[PDB]
Amino acid sequence: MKVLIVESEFLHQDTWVGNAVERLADALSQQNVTVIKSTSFDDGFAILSSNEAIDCLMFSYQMEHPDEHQNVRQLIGKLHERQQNVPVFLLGDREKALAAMDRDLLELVDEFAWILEDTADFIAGRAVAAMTRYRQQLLPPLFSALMKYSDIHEYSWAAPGHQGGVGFTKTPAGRFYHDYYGENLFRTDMGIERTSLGSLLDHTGAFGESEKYAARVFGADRSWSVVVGTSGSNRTIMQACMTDNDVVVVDRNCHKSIEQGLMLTGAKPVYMVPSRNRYGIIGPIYPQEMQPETLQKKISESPLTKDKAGQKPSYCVVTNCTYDGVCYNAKEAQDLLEKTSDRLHFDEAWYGYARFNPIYADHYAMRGEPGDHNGPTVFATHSTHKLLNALSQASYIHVREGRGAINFSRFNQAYMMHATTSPLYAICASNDVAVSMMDGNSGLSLTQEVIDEAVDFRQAMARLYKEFTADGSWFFKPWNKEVVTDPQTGKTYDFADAPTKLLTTVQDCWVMHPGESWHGFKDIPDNWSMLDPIKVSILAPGMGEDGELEETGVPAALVTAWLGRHGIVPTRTTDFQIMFLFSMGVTRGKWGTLVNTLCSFKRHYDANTPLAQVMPELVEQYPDTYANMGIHDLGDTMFAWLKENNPGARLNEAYSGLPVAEVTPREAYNAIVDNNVELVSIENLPGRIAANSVIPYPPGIPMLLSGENFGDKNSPQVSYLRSLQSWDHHFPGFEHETEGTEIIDGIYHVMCVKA
Amino acid sequence: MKVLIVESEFLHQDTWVGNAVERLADALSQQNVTVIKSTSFDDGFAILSSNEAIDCLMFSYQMEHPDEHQNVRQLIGKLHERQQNVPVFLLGDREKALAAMDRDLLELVDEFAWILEDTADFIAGRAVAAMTRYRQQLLPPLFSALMKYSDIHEYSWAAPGHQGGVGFTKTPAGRFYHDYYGENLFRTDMGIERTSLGSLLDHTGAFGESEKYAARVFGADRSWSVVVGTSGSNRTIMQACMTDNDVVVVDRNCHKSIEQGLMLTGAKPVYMVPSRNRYGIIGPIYPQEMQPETLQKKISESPLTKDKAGQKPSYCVVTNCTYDGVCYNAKEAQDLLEKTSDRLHFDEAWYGYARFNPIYADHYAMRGEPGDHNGPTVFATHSTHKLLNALSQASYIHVREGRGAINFSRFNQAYMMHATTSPLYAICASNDVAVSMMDGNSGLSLTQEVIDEAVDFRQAMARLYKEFTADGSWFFKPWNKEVVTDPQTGKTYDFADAPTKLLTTVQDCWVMHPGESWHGFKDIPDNWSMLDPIKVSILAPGMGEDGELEETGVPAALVTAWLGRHGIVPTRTTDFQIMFLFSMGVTRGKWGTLVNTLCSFKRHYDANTPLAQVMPELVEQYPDTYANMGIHDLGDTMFAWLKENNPGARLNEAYSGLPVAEVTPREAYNAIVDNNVELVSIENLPGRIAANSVIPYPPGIPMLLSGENFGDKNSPQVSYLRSLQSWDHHFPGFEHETEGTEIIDGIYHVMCVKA
Amino acid sequence: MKVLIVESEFLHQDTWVGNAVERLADALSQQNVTVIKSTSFDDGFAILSSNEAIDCLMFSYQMEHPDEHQNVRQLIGKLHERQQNVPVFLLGDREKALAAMDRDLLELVDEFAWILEDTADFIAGRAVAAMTRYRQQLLPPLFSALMKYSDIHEYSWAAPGHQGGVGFTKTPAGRFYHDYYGENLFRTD
Amino acid sequence: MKVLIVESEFLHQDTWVGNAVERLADALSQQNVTVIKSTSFDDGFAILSSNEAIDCLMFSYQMEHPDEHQNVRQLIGKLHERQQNVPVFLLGDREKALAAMDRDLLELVDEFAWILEDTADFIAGRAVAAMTRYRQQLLPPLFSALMKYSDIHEYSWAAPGHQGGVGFTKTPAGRFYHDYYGENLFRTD
Ligand SMILES: *Cc1c(COP(=O)(O)O)cnc(C)c1O
Ligand SMILES: *Cc1c(COP(=O)(O)O)cnc(C)c1O
Repeated sequence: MKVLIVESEFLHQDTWVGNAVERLADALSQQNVTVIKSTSFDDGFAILSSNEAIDCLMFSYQMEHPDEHQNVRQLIGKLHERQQNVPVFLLGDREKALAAMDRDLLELVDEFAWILEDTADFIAGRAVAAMTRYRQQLLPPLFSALMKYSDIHEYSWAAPGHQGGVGFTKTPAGRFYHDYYGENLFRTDMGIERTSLGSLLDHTGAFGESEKYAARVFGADRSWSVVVGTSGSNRTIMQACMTDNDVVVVDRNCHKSIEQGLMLTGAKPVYMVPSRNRYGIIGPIYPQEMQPETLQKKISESPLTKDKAGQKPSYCVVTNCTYDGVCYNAKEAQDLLEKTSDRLHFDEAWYGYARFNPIYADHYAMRGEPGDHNGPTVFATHSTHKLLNALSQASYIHVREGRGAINFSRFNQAYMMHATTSPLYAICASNDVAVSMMDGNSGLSLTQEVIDEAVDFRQAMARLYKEFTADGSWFFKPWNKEVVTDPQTGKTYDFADAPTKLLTTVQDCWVMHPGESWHGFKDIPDNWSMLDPIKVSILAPGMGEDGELEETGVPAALVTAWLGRHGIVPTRTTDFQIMFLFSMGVTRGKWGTLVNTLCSFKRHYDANTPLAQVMPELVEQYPDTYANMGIHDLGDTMFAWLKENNPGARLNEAYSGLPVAEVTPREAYNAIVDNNVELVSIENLPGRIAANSVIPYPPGIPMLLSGENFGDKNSPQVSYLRSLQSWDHHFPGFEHETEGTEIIDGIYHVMCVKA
Repeated sequence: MKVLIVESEFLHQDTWVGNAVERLADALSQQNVTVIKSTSFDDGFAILSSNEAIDCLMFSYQMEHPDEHQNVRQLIGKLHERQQNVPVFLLGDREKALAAMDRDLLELVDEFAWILEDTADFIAGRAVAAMTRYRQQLLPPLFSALMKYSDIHEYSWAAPGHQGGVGFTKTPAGRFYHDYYGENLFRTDMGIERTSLGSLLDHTGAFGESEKYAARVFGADRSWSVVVGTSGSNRTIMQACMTDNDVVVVDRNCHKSIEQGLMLTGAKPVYMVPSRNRYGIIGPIYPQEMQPETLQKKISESPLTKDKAGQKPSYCVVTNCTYDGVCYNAKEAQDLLEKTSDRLHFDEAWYGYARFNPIYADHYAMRGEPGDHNGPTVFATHSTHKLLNALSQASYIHVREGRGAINFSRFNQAYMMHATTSPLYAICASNDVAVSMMDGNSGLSLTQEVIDEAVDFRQAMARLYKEFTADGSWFFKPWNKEVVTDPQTGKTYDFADAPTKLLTTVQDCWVMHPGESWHGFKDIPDNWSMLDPIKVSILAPGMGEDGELEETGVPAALVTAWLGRHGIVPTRTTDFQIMFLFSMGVTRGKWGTLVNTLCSFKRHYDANTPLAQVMPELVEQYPDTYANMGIHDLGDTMFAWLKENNPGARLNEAYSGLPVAEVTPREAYNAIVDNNVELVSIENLPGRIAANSVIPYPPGIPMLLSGENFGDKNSPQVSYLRSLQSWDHHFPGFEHETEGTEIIDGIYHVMCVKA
Repeated sequence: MKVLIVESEFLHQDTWVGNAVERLADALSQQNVTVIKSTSFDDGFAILSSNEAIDCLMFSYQMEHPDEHQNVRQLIGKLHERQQNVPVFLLGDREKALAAMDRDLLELVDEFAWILEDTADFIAGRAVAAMTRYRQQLLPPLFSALMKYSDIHEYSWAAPGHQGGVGFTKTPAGRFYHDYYGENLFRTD
Repeated sequence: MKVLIVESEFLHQDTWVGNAVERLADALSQQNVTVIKSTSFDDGFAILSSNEAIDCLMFSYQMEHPDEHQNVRQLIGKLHERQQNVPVFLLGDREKALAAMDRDLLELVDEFAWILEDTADFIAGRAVAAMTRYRQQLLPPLFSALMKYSDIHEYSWAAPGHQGGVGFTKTPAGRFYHDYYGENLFRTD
């Protein structure tokens, strides 16, 4: 038990107050309470801004000057952001406190202690009971149950065989490994223990309680806890939603696990094509692609769906937000899509936090409270380890029940289908805690901080870009709205000059309006998508606002390599874009290290520092290519290549018309099983059918899926692979990653169904 | 760093040796080495029989008396059981040690230190160097890489969002959680870090190195580390092996994950029927059920496979060992089954340790050294968390490549289909450590200890049974051979009287020989199956050797409940059988607690203690049923029920002939997706196609799989459910579990396909 | 939690036995268990004839001499006169103990620890478990229930007015009175 | 690892700044970092004029008075004369530091810590990480490699015969000589 005691600076002159507080702190030590003593409200505010966990706040209070009243409000306000239920003791004057007694006081203060008129032991006893009560309600229901149960549980005569870790201790390596992870991970790793705890696969007991909690917090009718990631989540939903008799509508921006659902169900796919901009960033699917008549036509025209014309699609999937933080107006999206399908699945894997900050209002599935069952059935999936706080593999299926709803009995057969009979309860616990953190005041507080940090980073870089540009020198710039408007005044600000409170709280600062050139999504309708403040792309010069390469530029590839030599690995990297991921796990000011490294890159680029000094692992690993070359020399050679080969346009061509779907993904998968596939060299790809998906980076969405034909000898899909290969060949050490290829002696191969 | 120094008691009279060793110990302390000082070989033996991890052993050695020579061999032999590579320093006499110089001496001793002729610092220095060498080779490849890499890794700008656990610390619940688990779990929870570690899904870098190590240790051509249990391992293998064009042969004793594979692939199944015994325990599939013409016939006559007569099945699976510890002679099983199928899948989920003890020789898939590809392709699956040492969800697919082998490019598409793109590296790390523990001497030592403990518990029980029997009183008895043979003599023993070294090392003692009535598997051929010593079933009295209930009996359900009140949970409980799982995690002598609790049961049973005293929770909850009864009263009532209802006969009838397969399990699963299913009450079950599998406990194997008909009015399956249901109604608190049922107001229901 | 460990004098010549028991006593102390060490059966007898309440008896046992077999019977018999359900640990030799295995041995011994073949921590953990189970069953049902309920009970807005003794503390006489009788009297009232 | 922390005399009135810096000091100690605490720029200037090697400099900064701006330029300029790549942490005010953000600020400051809004452990971890990176680039190529290699090196079976100095210790005169010059001279031979 930790108590924070703030002595008000407005009473230091009344020394007897200090004496009385010391007597109380003494009484608290005697009962084994850890006592933190603060001598000003400001010291207290700062302690409460740290991650210091306390069980009780006590404070003294003169109650005369207006500045103190405010200090009190601020203090208890700060406490209650992330420590919402902590009990507050006023160590006050009876007369003054009772004169001031009203709803506002009681909102602030939970317990009253007349410091100059009571016994220290009495107050301390009351403080211990309050702290006990607080601690008893602190932990979420699954984590709490697992913990309690493991204190009584007999680890013998059942699996797991290690028996709360004892197995590992039996060899030195096992023992070292055991002590490195500590016992509690092993103690809470118990097998199915029902009447005690319940079952994950049955959704009973404390596992059930945890799922109900999750639903209340995330605004779903029902939530399913998953230990196989959003991979297992997506496989589950799709198993439950479609058979090989069904037509389905699939976002071309879909995860591998969406394709896996196709392969596992045998369903008949039609694809919604997303936009893109000059940076190779994938934008939203436009409203036009979601119109019921657009969908009807795709179905009628497609070789996979023709013979099922006019059949109602059983499932529809959209990825929201995208990898680069394009967030759809899901409320608008639902309206169009539900005119086609009764089952809507928004794959929100990177986006579980959205509900808990007003800035995302309307741009996610679980808006407001659930309960209105008139409308379609909606699934949202979260990888809670992505941008909530949880262990890898932790995941949720969130469900709003509507038309075409699927009851527990039916859906749980799909759940079990993709589950394990022996789940690791450490994962489930982290999933339970993930929810706790978003519950009440803290959900807002945690999300606001990520937004705040990302914005400070964004403004800093806008400011620096502006500064450098006035000296006729180049710099990186953030990818976000350039000119912003305060909606109360009518006042306009460039991004750098904007009040940060406007940027961090007003949605309109992020909305992609038509006519704004920054987003680069040509003819996007208004009020359709926004940019997530926390997905911060940074743009190296080289791409012009018209969508053509400039006379000079700085290739991100070289910047990403420089960054890496400092541990820093951006999540994504195009030709000029570099995306940095801000989360609830980031600490304040940490972005300052990004700036420092981008500045040091700039200083070396301009000095043209020999690669032997700045990138020695590159130079000694490829002596011939990079000897006698500086960093600017390499930027230059890399930019020449971009100019000569126009990969951006190659890209766009490869993504404009979908390749012809010859067979379904399942059918194409089955070719593998039938040993009826072979590795085809790049130059032989035209006319061959992909045995697996092909996902180039960039744009990091599928170019082909399994079962699609590469096309004729004029194939843009094959030619885009040609350019990636060429870049790889010309700049060793800077190779692209393409999912679904095999490189043989530097030559690209894809697995294809036999002739 | 830890040194054990054993001062030979044959030199205590030479007090200068003591002085010289103490000068060494001091010098070691100055180099920050922890020194454990032992003053006899016996003390040293004891220390080395604990889980104490030492980095160096040093000992003095008079080298005159045969007893000391023996003590030395015993000491070093003991060290090297579980601490095989620990350096051994002889603190010796130069002249005597060098006169003794031969290969036997150099096998015992790594380093020679002339303790009365050297400087203590020089010896300390060489000891520190040796200990460093030992510690640098100690850890398996992946755990080591993860550990090293987390020390330098940048947790920012990368998912997972918590960044080495930092995110959790920001709310008080989340901090409690973080600190309960400790930071290292979170610090090794990194996302794909490609050039540093490699990838699980790509099988590269440290991950691939770990799999090659696992394959070497486990005798495979190749291993696949899995983070989704054997559930996921199984789905992978089947996904790789079959389409809806294939016939497949399936052990009717199959895990839910096998059915899942059938439902995911759409393949056409035919079943091999396992034997069974008077106790309700499932036995092995007899060789006749695996004969080429037997299977060819099964196919010919099956509704699901009729029109695919004379197709080679593309896969065949057998569960080995069974839940209760029945192990197949996999050598002979393979010989038969390879005549039908080129792919053999042995599901060894409960059986990962078998290769590392001679007692199991020939009764597991990965026998001797891999290399010969003139044979079938064989898969073995291990749930490494089950009876190896590993966190839940950790699993391996071990493969021997033969005819019909699936290469890497093909198999890995099946791998990913069932994977997650975000694996918890904690799980992987424990899978790497499970391998380490089984590598070399320690594999033998660990598995031998489990066998030794289980045999001690068995022998104690056999003795007690014999003693109580001789006294005209009843007792529990172990389910194992009655009479045993020393094959080196021909001498004969009661299990109870047999030398334990015979029972713990000689396989013939566990073999189920034709005619032997202990096992109960009528007309089983010789050299076909054995019992695993470590799966200990205890048998309560009541079932006669002729397979008919006796005149009295103690129902096991009563015993299981009494064990609950002491926090002992058997993994399996039938009518008269109680199974206790022994593993590498159990500590020595722990079985004694089982004997104490079973004894106290007997004591209360014979005294007919009021249920109010000994089962108060039960009396509290159903006061009307268990009012004014003793424990013996209730056992009598339960036994009367068994006599009247004869559940064993119903079990046997329900398992004699397979239910008719109307549709494949996939086709049936699809009926759920179409909303074409309903909850059907017990009496309306005849005529109905089951939409999910039904697994009653006992015998704990599917009575029906998805798509099978319950049968006509006479249906034995339905009558079996009836008596399960009847038991429950008669004995509230002792309810059976049945997977795939729903119980509504006490009436069993099963989801079936609509008529 | 309190353990009495009795080292058989029939084994003082085997110094490694005392070494292994020392590591066990150390491991128990690390778990906040009070350890009483006794170096002979007679000493153990005398301790057990005092009003000394213990939660576990551990003893070593050569199992060779009839005089020792008798000492063991006498020691555990004494334990169980007034401390009937105190769990008993044989810190034993595996082979000799398992050879002697029968109903008489089991009335003497609840738990087996192969003192020369096991990790001290493992044995210590099993003793703590057994001692916890012992203490949970120790107290008769009303006293036990009063004790438990007082630890979670709200002494306010309820008679008696003294409220777990607080009322008495308000004058020096009442306060002297309160401290003299102690809080538990007032708290169970 | 040695950190110098300069507490600007311009903030001594804001006593809460001092409290927060103390929490950071203690967090740094707990990570076994040596903390030199300086309570004025002038004291800071002097320490940096001595031959004191530090792996990180942290300072507070009110950012109002022209005298302080100069103090900061002078302290950091001094640091970087002879300790050029020492990481500098500003223990600063977010609003003010970020209103002042520009190339000039970035030449002075490598790392930003909002001292009144952050956890002491998060800042200490970031400091340790920066000091680790500094030490790894600190030494020149050959002395670095010699130093590293001598640690893993087998002195035996080749020349010099002294084998990292052990030879010298075998007579009293040689051992005197050996301990006089210390072992590293011989180990790098
Ligand atoms: C990562 C991701 C998934 C898969 O989640 P895992 O938790 O990695 O299995 C599914 N959909 C999207 C959009 C993702 O980004
Ligand atoms: C438990 C088990 C499985 C499934 O393994 P999990 O690790 O629980 O996914 C598969 N087959 C058998 C025989 C099993 O016992």
